[PDB]
Amino acid sequence: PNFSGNWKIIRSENFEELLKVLGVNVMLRKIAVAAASKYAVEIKQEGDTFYIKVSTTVYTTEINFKVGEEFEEQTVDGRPCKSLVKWESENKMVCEQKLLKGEGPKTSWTKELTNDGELIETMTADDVVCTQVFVRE
Ligand SMILES: *C\C=C(C)/C=C/C=C(C)/C=C/C1=C(C)CCCC1(C)C
Repeated sequence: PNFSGNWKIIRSENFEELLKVLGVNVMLRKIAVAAASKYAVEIKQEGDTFYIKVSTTVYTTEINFKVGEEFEEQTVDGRPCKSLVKWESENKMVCEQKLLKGEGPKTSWTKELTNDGELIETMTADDVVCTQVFVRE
């Protein structure tokens, strides 16, 4: 499949509960939820290589990886981690993360292209799954 596109968020669920697991205090959780309503994802896919730019109104970052090749990024709350992405099916990829220093909750993310043209992203911390849904601009 082709994940390439400028993706705009239409739905976001359980993001506050995810940040709670990660230790973010309540006021910052509420503002982070508000920031997620301007969450946009720009993807350029070339084969198994992905160039991803994620952004909100005041913050943007780039995540570049090749499936099956370890890279370094951060968890959603900003802890550095080592990451590895694998395919789970034709249209879905899964990323397992391991903290680079210290310990913490078990975190991961997934990306899936649906047959209706939506992009579904999930982020997981231990038992809590946050789900975000996007459509192409
Ligand atoms: C789609 C693949 C990856 C690795 C996406 C990572 C996304 C983030 C780290 C995004 C974090 C944000 C959220 C969820 C809400 C708005 C503010 C951020 C863009 C920092």
